[PDB]
Amino acid sequence: MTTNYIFVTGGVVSSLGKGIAAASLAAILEARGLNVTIMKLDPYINVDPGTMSPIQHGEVFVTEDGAETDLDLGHYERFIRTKMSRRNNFTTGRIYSDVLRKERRGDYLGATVQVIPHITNAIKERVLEGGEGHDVVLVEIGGTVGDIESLPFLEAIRQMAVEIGREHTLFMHLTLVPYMAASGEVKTKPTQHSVKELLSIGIQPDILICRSDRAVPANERAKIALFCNVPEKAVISLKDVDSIYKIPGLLKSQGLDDYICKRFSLNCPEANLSEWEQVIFEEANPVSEVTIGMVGKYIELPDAYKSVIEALKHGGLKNRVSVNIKLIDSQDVETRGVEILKGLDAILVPGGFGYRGVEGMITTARFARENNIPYLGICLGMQVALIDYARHVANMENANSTEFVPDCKYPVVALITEWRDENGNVEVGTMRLGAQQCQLVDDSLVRQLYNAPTIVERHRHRYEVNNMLLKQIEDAGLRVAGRSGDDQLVEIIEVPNHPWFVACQFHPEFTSTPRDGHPLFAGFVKAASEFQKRQ
Amino acid sequence: MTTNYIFVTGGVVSSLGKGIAAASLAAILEARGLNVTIMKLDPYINVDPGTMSPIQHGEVFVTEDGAETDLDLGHYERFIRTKMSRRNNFTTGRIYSDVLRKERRGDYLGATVQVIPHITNAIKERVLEGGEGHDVVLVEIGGTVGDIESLPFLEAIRQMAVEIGREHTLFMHLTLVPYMAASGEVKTKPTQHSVKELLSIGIQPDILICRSDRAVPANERAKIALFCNVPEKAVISLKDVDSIYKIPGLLKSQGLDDYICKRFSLNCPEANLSEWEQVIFEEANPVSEVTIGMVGKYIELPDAYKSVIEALKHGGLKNRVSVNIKLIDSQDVETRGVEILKGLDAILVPGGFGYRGVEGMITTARFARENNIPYLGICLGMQVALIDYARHVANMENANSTEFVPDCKYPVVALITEWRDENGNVEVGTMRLGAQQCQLVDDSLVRQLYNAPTIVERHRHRYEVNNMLLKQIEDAGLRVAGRSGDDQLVEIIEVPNHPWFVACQFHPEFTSTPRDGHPLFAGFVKAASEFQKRQ
Amino acid sequence: MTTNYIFVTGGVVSSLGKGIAAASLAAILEARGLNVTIMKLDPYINVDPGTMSPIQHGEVFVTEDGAETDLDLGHYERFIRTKMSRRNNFTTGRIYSDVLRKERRGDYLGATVQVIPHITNAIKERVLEGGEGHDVVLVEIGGTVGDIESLPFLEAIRQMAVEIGREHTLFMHLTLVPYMAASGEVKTKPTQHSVKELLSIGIQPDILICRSDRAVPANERAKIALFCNVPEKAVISLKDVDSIYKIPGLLKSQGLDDYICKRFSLNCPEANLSEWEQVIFEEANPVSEVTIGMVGKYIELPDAYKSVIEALKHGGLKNRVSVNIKLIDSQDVETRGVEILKGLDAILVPGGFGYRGVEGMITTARFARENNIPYLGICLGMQVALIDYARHVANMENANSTEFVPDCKYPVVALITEWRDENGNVEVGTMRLGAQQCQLVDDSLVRQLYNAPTIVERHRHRYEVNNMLLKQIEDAGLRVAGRSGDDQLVEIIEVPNHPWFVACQFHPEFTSTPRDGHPLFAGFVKAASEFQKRQ
Ligand SMILES: Nc1ccn([C@@H]2O[C@H](COP(=O)(O)OP(=O)(O)OP(=O)(O)O)[C@@H](O)C2(F)F)c(=O)n1
Ligand SMILES: Nc1ccn([C@@H]2O[C@H](COP(=O)(O)OP(=O)(O)OP(=O)(O)O)[C@@H](O)C2(F)F)c(=O)n1
Ligand SMILES: Nc1ccn([C@@H]2O[C@H](COP(=O)(O)OP(=O)(O)OP(=O)(O)O)[C@@H](O)C2(F)F)c(=O)n1
Ligand SMILES: Nc1ncnc2c1ncn2[C@@H]1O[C@H](COP(=O)(O)OP(=O)(O)O)[C@@H](O)[C@H]1O
Ligand SMILES: Nc1ncnc2c1ncn2[C@@H]1O[C@H](COP(=O)(O)OP(=O)(O)O)[C@@H](O)[C@H]1O
Ligand SMILES: Nc1ncnc2c1ncn2[C@@H]1O[C@H](COP(=O)(O)OP(=O)(O)O)[C@@H](O)[C@H]1O
Ligand code: NA
Ligand code: NA
Ligand code: NA
Repeated sequence: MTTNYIFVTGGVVSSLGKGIAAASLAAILEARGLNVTIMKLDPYINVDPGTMSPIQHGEVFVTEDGAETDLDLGHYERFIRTKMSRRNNFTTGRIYSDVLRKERRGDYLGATVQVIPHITNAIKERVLEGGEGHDVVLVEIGGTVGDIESLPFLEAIRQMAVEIGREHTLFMHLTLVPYMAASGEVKTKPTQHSVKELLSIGIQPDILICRSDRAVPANERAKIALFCNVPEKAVISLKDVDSIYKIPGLLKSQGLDDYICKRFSLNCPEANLSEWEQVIFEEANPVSEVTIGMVGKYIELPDAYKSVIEALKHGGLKNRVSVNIKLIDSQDVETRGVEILKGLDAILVPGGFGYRGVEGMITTARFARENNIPYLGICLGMQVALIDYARHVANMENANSTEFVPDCKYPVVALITEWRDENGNVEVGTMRLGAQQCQLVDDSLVRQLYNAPTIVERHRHRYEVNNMLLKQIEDAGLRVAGRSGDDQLVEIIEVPNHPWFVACQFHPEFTSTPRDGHPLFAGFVKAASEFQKRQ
Repeated sequence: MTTNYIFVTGGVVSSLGKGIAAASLAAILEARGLNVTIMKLDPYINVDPGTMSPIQHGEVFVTEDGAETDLDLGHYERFIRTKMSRRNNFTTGRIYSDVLRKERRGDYLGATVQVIPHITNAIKERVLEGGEGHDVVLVEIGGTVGDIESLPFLEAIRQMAVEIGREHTLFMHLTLVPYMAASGEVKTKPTQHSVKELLSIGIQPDILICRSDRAVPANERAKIALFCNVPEKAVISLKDVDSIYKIPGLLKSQGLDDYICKRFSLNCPEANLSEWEQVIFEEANPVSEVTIGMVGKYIELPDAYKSVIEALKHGGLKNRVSVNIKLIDSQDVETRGVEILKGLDAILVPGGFGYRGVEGMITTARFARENNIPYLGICLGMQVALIDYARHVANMENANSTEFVPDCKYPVVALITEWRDENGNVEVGTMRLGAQQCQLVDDSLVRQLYNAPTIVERHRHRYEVNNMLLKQIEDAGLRVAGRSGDDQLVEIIEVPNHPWFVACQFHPEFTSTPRDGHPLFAGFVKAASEFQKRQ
Repeated sequence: MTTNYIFVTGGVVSSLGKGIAAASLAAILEARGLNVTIMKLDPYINVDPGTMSPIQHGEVFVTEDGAETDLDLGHYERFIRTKMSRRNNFTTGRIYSDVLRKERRGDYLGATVQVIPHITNAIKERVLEGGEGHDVVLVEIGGTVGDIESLPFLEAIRQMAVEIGREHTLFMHLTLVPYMAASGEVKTKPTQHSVKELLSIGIQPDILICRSDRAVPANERAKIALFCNVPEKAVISLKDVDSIYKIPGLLKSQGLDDYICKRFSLNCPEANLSEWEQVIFEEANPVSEVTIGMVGKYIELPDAYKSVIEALKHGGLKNRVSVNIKLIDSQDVETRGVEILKGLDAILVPGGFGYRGVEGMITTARFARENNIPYLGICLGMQVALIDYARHVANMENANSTEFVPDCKYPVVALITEWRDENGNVEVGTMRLGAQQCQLVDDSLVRQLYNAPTIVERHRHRYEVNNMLLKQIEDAGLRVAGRSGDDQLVEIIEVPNHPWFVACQFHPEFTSTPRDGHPLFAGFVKAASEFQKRQ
């Protein structure tokens, strides 16, 4: 058949939850047996978010192919089984970089290179590249209709709709319908004005998704329909929900997938949302409760840890354990000591870069190891666990990473090219990104949990365990639970004189889903439940 | 010398409280000794609110000169001591009516009559007529910037700004800065887009008033300033408040009146808000509480009783009593009996037209008279009090108004022209609107409260007390407390053998203010608390 | 003093003559003794027009510093004596290239890189770099207000106006006021709508320049003023003129420079336009007439030869000779023979790249040399003259450039790195751009005309005269009139058995002005006049 496109735009404000709405609609369509994908067009000038700081736009998501992407691709993978790659996310920066490359080396044959057709052509080419082969492609346009930054994306998708044909293309626009407490009604005026803004760029929306802190009533939806040239049945209410896993059900109950399947002439069975109903059921029927402390340096922006927070909740689902996630600043552990780590059933130290707040994480790893509090360390969380054990068990005073203290005597963490021992003796793309096969060691906690000899997890780090100093830490009782590659790089460590102490170099949070959970997070939350019971 | 204008527009949504914001700014400027006025330009086609239904439109406000005006002119008179007239409110309807009549007459000398200049000229003439002679004129533009209905007003004030000069004109634009729960941010984007919309009409705002459920922080105000060509100190936060009487102080604390006085080269002393400080104090520090039942036929829209609800609150301020106003549908009294009138410390029956729910009100007046529950009847509320006393004390079976039962035996309430006795015997402009001098009766409860032989109150009514049946009601012990005119029309009735029972034909709520209160409402709330003690 | 900025935008259509209007205003201000510069912001993605084809956007202008720029910088240098450089022209491509470079190497320190502030900051930095030091800086914004491509430039200059202050910044907007033949009036509606478009982006224009095929009358200018918030005196008529040299006078006669000097508080004497009055006088008072054939490959777009065409007219001014420039396709000379070169008083072969139409130019050079028709060859025009003489006089059959026939026996024109002789023997940044000192040979025609031993002219070429084959062409009677550099590269050749035959490698048209003329073009047109008289 001919691939169909749903272009998803946002009006009035950002932070509408456009990724989650697009992902939720994708989940309904996939549950009708359709081959569906999603792609994110970001109006940022960054060629990719690989440079970007976690405390700016949130977590840097990593795909299998090692692309550094917007955290929305995390939402996409948690809602649909279509695996994301580089071609599901691109920026204005990427588009201009490509056109500039082609221009400087004569591809345009002396032409004036213009926003139209050259920038718009490059956008359309990347949409087609990511989309063609699928039944339905959701194309999420970042930025707000009415702003400068999204205009080339909007002009590009306007052209695509005409070329491909309106039998194969739909415009789905999200707006804010805010509640005015003073008047006790939700307001359609921003929707009315946002639709006129979208039309002024050349796009008639086919479907309006109305974000509000409550259902948009029939009268307000009829008024939006009346002023926006949209059928009343294509005006959809997407209220604030306590669980994003409910959104597929809410959209399906308003016939959104039926409307799309009719417009695209797709003859497919009714969506079976049993898998989402199950996740909701699990969430609403916990048997016990745990408090897990996430001790990191980016807690001021929780979205810095989006996938980790979701992974912990998924750990809860599989154990019927309600997880109270307590975000704790590692700098507060440096200031106020281990007093603030009290009342925790488990401690997670997530990924990060830079020395700021790391000594707090090392102190935190110490506290969890000594007091037998279940511990999961991710990337930096593994480094601080290795440093902790190197210093306080293997008696390597001031043991550190070359990232933090370049000239330290015991660089137990360092770049492969920097590897040295305590006497400064040496051996005879440092950045690891995306899916890597990891060999699990027999009689390791993780080799049981994963229940396989080999696993595939995703990396985003350059600072490795120093193999030259590892043997001394192994003598002192630290277990290597996982390795990878020719250089036998350390992937997982365990402290076996402890009910549950695991730390990995990879980001297991990136392969966790609400439906399939994750062996490591399920095990971590189980251990948290067991600890809570023993108190 | 030269009259200054502040044009006040609204963006994003209506229900911003633009009239209250304008009235609040006018209160600060009046408190600096300036001669200030406010006018409301309504984009509705109704020539005036005279026809409009309370349930749909809200209360019809009446000025001294007997103009039927927008509810907002009530806010104006409650915030400043400048008296409103016909000149302070006009509609699109009034403007097109003016121009159509000039055209049909032949004033335009066979010219093509156009939105510009003819409609815009008619708007500017009415603004100048209302404004000139004042130091500062606040011109509130109804409707939302971006809608069709306000465009002629916006083009008119754009022209006025250029003609009069920008040394004497400012544009003050209200927007919504909504809060997004999921991001914990207030959003400037709607303000950004609304200012571009206002610019697209030809108006650069000078001052932005940011309505939000919370204070708009410095970063958000700075961002608005950056995108809107507005100095940061001219971006004002007008958060949701528990009392509108706080708004003058909140605007003063942000230097709004200083900015305006500087722009207009007005050298005047600092605003003395001591009277508003007293009002805010009184409201926050009630010594006792009362429940007053307002029994009417429009309670489905409380704004139908805007000035009555405010007058009750002001009654509370003067006696240091918190007033819990219970809105009771008079038809529920017809249906479920007088049981729904229990737990009331006082009963108010306000104005209204048409028979629907009136029998419930008559029964309510009976219940209040027989159980010694304090009673204030306003217009219809007086009619039902006379009808009650006529029926159940003066033994006039089925005594009614000709408005409701035209051919009733005892029309104790009827038009002056319709006046007849029980046998059908007669004596050998009916609508009363605006200020009327009323003579009070010596030793009456109202002669006391008002402390004058003559008072001025405002009428909006047609149906009078039938003087041919009055003497019979007087014999049964009803006291006439006030009269007016050559026709000796009954203005106020009292029931002696009652702690507090007053009913008046005029609307005393239209002369009540938070600062000076109202003798009648002060008396009524005083009686309500005295009753509440005796229980 | 503080540098003042005039931001010059275009509305309704492109091809308004915005460069010439900005240049003409600059000429008035310079004639008031002000230090004035102009810069062009082009919304094209090309990093520069160095790649761009002549038959797309017109001639590639070259500044002294060797920057390849928009032809508008040619207008700037012909109207003001402030010499242009790289910093007087930049593109969107250049801006994005710079921001992308900075981003990929961590200058933004993990920030999200955005159109605002990062793209707008980069634009503002380049405006300040090109402007600061001058009294008045004219900033010409390419593209049309209302289009996507100019929005970042427009947002950038909006920010600059607020930051620098409106005491130092003016917005000057050009619009089309088209004539409707059917109704016999010029139309202000496009101006009205274009101004609202500009305002919707956040810019209130201060000055409106109305382009029309006739003066915009007082009534139409008053109507524009009324609807656009612009004083009537700041609405300027810029009609179509027969000579662009008249434009400074037309703008001065409407008080435009007075208005600018008042807004910027610049106390300077009345503009003395004597130099422009002289150019106009010369143009209007020729003594004789000549027809000069320009034989090239880009004649379908005359703007491909903008500076050459102006240089020929300037040649006319200095001789009081009216020059009829006949554009002749060199491919028509290949097809139809030298029949179409009849009735020419002189022949100019301008610059170009690619073999298409070159054999026609060689044939043309032959015709001019043999029939004693005055000849000027520029760059390619010199190559074809050398080829002509090499082939038909020095008996080097099929003598050619390596650009056209790489493997030819006699590459008399070739890259320095390709230099070889007829037997394939060799010697024991190829691109030359911008100002180069050239040594003129004693007893050469050019050493007289330039009347100096050394001259500075501007290059844009890589294909040089082959020194290894030159001596043989010199033996055959060709004179080398000019050389440059260590490699003694041939800059000028002459055929001395001819009244006037000169060809240069440089682009003398780039240093020609209407006021100062050019020694070489003056001499060329003189020779054309002398030839015309001899017939
Ligand atoms: N394009 C338009 C649309 C409407 N209106 C005018 O808009 C007016 C109503 O204004 P409101 O009550 O603020 O708007 P609402 O649409 O009900 O939106 P909300 O859901 O935010 O309350 C009518 O007089 C009108 F006349 F209908 C207008 O003038 N031009
Ligand atoms: N005219 C404009 C203005 C801004 N932006 C772009 O707007 C983007 C930021 O979008 P956000 O975070 O949703 O907007 P905010 O302005 O912070 O407003 P809020 O207070 O509602 O959050 C930048 O990349 C940009 F580039 F700055 C734009 O493209 N065109
Ligand atoms: N913003 C505006 C401006 C004007 N008009 C209306 O525009 C109408 C006149 O239309 P025309 O004759 O085509 O316009 P012109 O301005 O004279 O421009 P041109 O110079 O191109 O002829 C009036 O009825 C109006 F009413 F004045 C309008 O409705 N809204
Ligand atoms: N239905 C919903 N109810 C509550 N929060 C939601 C909902 N959908 C999304 N969110 C949250 O809203 C926030 C904003 O989402 P984001 O992806 O930044 O929006 P946008 O794509 O429009 O910029 C996120 O924290 C997201 O989890
Ligand atoms: N600052 C404020 N805080 C709380 N409520 C407010 C505030 N300002 C106004 N209100 C309330 O909000 C409503 C304003 O609606 P309205 O005056 O009709 O809107 P507009 O002035 O935009 O036409 C009223 O119910 C008023 O009491
Ligand atoms: N006053 C004028 N009269 C006639 N032609 C003019 C005038 N001003 C400019 N032109 C011509 O108009 C054409 C368009 O100029 P151009 O620089 O392309 O405009 P823009 O900068 O708006 O794109 C050029 O050929 C230019 O020489
Ligand atoms: Na409404
Ligand atoms: Na923002
Ligand atoms: Na007209």
